[PDB]
Amino acid sequence: AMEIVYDEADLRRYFQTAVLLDHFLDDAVEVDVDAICDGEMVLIGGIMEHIEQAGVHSGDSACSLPAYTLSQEIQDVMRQQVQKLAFELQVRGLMNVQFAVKNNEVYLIEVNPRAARTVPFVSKATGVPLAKVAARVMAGKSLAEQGVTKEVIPPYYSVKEVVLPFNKFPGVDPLLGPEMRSTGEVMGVGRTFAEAFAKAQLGSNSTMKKHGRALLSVREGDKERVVDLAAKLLKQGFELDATHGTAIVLGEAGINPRLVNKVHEGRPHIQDRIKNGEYTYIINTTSGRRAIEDSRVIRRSALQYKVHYDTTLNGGFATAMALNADATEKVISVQEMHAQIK
Amino acid sequence: AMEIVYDEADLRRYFQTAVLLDHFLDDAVEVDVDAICDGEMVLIGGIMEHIEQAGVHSGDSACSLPAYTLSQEIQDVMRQQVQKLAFELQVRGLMNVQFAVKNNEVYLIEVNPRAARTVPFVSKATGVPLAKVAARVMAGKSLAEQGVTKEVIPPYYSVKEVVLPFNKFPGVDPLLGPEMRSTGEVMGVGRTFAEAFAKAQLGSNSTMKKHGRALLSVREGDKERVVDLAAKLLKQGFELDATHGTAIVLGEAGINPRLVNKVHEGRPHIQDRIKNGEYTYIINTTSGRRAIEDSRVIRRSALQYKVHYDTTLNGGFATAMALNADATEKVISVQEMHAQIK
Ligand SMILES: Nc1ncnc2c1ncn2[C@@H]1O[C@H](COP(=O)(O)OP(=O)(O)O)[C@@H](O)[C@H]1O
Ligand SMILES: Nc1ncnc2c1ncn2[C@@H]1O[C@H](COP(=O)(O)OP(=O)(O)O)[C@@H](O)[C@H]1O
Ligand SMILES: NCCC[C@H](N)C(=O)O
Ligand SMILES: NCCC[C@H](N)C(=O)O
Ligand SMILES: [Cl-]
Ligand SMILES: [K+]
Ligand SMILES: [K+]
Ligand SMILES: [K+]
Ligand SMILES: [K+]
Ligand SMILES: [Mn+2]
Ligand SMILES: [Mn+2]
Repeated sequence: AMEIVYDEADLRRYFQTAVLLDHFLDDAVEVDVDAICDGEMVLIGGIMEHIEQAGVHSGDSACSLPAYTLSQEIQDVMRQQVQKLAFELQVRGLMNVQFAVKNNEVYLIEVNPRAARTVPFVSKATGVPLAKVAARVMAGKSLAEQGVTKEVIPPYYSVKEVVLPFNKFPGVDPLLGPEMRSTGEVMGVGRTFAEAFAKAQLGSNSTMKKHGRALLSVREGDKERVVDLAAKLLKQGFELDATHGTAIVLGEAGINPRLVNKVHEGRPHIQDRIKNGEYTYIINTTSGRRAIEDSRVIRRSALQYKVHYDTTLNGGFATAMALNADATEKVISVQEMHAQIK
Repeated sequence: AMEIVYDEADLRRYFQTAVLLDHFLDDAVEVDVDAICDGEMVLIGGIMEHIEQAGVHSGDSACSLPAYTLSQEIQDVMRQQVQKLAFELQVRGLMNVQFAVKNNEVYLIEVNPRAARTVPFVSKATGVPLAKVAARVMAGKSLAEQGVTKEVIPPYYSVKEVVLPFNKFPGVDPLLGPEMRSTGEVMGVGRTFAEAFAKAQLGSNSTMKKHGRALLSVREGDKERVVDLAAKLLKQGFELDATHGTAIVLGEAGINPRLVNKVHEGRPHIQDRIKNGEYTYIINTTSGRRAIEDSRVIRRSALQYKVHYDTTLNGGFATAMALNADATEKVISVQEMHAQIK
């Protein structure tokens, strides 16, 4: 298990239902780092920046190699910490290090001193067979002896997206969190981030469309960045609907979405609107046990009626960017990809 | 003392703070008819169609001479009805009748076998000193004898608007009802109902503007018709704001107003905006002792801030028609007016 308590009252509440305690790094970028240590040196296999923020398990987060928003400066910091950790822990073969970047500061989430699930994706994206290398290291052949001593940074973007099994258990609230529920993943290769993400989104079987009406229903903390996402959808040709508070926020910024009723507010409401095929896209972010349990019907209908939905603002942005790409425009083979690697 | 009750609950509730019970003719057109009978015949002095529906006391209703929406067919029955009354009642001199028109049916409200407060208006509009005629009649000189026998229909529209003393008494909810509160009245003469109403409106000291932002917040029964008014305002160049329910309705119709918060909903709310002179027009309609008490702050606020406001949808429609006209375009003397009559 894993849960995120927001306030004192939430604490006891949880406790009632319910021990390590940890400050939840809100509004942080999650990063994964795969590396090999031979006792002599440390090789960075790959720095992957997650699309979904810290708080959504990495196994359920889409990610990019290379990072699409992290500064080189901060990545360099993560690279140095990985090395510090590698040598100190006595790693010999693979390791994976997870961070959270909040306010230009690097925080450590955890160290997995072994092969991590991102190893295949990184190998594919970079042309380096990490498990083959780390296995030789473990058996006794150094990285220097193998001629694998420099971190590779591909000339293209590699985006990994996941597939979740919620459709198999419709009674479950289809939302992301600190616990992993995904079964698999796909990879998208693009000239740009938008291009890789688009191919990854499509590969994951997304029903995302390039037109239609979008439903925006976000949490307080997102209300501010929503405006921009709303502008983006607008410039794309989407029409918009929104719930009360979200509408309030848009209006104030000059955006007037068409108001939609909350299930308790009356009719018609979102469920009806979703059930009746009015939307081609949904962005609904929530925060707090109670608020979640309450918004459960949005997510559930969206999944039922096959409407593409994002449950993170970060995901919404990414989806928005891909709107600008065409995943069927161009294709590349793995051999070509690896040949482009200088 | 007169009040309107809506349900069982409502009735006792009254009874508490609290006898004739009368069906309430909801969504009906109120009409006033002034006439003279001499036992021999009946002369129709004037048929005035109120702008505010039945439920808004005659003395506080703006009215039109001649009717501005009413059918000839309907007028004729009223006309017939009056007569019948004039005789049965044995009326000799002046009389006034008030009808209500629901679903093309004419209901009888009250008959006043004397001179009504409308007489001077009618007299000025039509050119006939109803007062003297009736006087001559009362003193033995028949309509026939006098040479006044056929109902006069003017060639221009005459609109009567009233003035309320609410500003002298602020603790008062400046809202209309079955009880008269006005002190005086003004007259507007025009080629079109719109032009007459525009003059009457200006004449009544209205602060209505020809631009800015409107605030719409109407009751359920009105929610339907409001769309058309919204559209009209829209055509005139106004920007719109609406409270939730109203914003929904509008949206369902293609109109996305800017969503605003009621007072208990958040900040800023309507009071805040009114207070900041955010609006140039407000349309607020309400049903229920509760909805009314609850909306009180809207009206007091508007009154206090000098924003023109309508408390009836019919009123709003008229305000809107008037936006088409220009009260200062043409001036006409009473002498001239009377000269045009055939
Ligand atoms: N302090 C924290 N702040 C923010 N997010 C965190 C924090 N600790 C854990 N998480 C989130 O929870 C997920 C799982 O935590 P982790 O320690 O890596 O568990 P696991 O062993 O299942 O991999 C992370 O991938 C991350 O999104
Ligand atoms: N049955 C009714 N249905 C709807 N409105 C009514 C009804 N009876 C009266 N009214 C409204 O209340 C007002 C007052 O009624 P009325 O009997 O004419 O009172 P008053 O003696 O003050 O002139 C009317 O001018 C009208 O707007
Ligand atoms: N990478 C996780 C899958 C994203 C899913 N559309 C969601 O936003 O919940
Ligand atoms: N004819 C009565 C005055 C109208 C006022 N604006 C109101 O609608 O309450
Ligand atoms: Cl299930
Ligand atoms: K994450
Ligand atoms: K772990
Ligand atoms: K009336
Ligand atoms: K009376
Ligand atoms: Mn982990
Ligand atoms: Mn009356």
